[PDB]
Amino acid sequence: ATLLQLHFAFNGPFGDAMAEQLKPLAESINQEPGFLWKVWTESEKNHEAGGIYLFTDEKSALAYLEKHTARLKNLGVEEVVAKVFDVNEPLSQINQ
Amino acid sequence: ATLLQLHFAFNGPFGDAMAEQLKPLAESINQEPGFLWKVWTESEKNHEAGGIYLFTDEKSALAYLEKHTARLKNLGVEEVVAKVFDVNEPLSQINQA
Repeated sequence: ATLLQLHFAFNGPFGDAMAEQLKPLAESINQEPGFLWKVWTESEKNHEAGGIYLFTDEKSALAYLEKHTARLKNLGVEEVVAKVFDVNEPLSQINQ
Repeated sequence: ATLLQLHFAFNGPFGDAMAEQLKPLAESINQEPGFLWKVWTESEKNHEAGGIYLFTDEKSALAYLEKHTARLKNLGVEEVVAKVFDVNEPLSQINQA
């Protein structure tokens, strides 16, 4: 299983205002191939936002990453800091 | 809830070898204050490793981050790339399913 972790500068709405504006966005992710779960990341004080995605395979993740970067440009996000890793299942199992 | 997102350079064991080797370390983490869960991340190809932790709050997260960054020096991890974020609970649930 691959874990996609990315964040970017963001001035946009935070907290509940963000949950409202980006609700359609969130729902569209559940329709992405190989998508397992995402934890939405945000930081008002540092003007950043992002997310931790978990895909079944690296190919599903890279595909999403490429697409979502293009998409993020419409929110005016010019640079996307991302990292794609493999998940060590045995250890992750121990930690919940 | 706070989310600690971190990773660093790494040559150490990977795959099952890492699972075997670091197993002690994993269960000692379930004992950390404010700790909820962790996803161990690794990339042998790029020689990197790290983890995604979810604590009950900033204080818990930062205290662990200070503790961990120090002991990581023993495995020869000079510097660590970290980020502390707040989680948007509503949206996360739409995608936690």
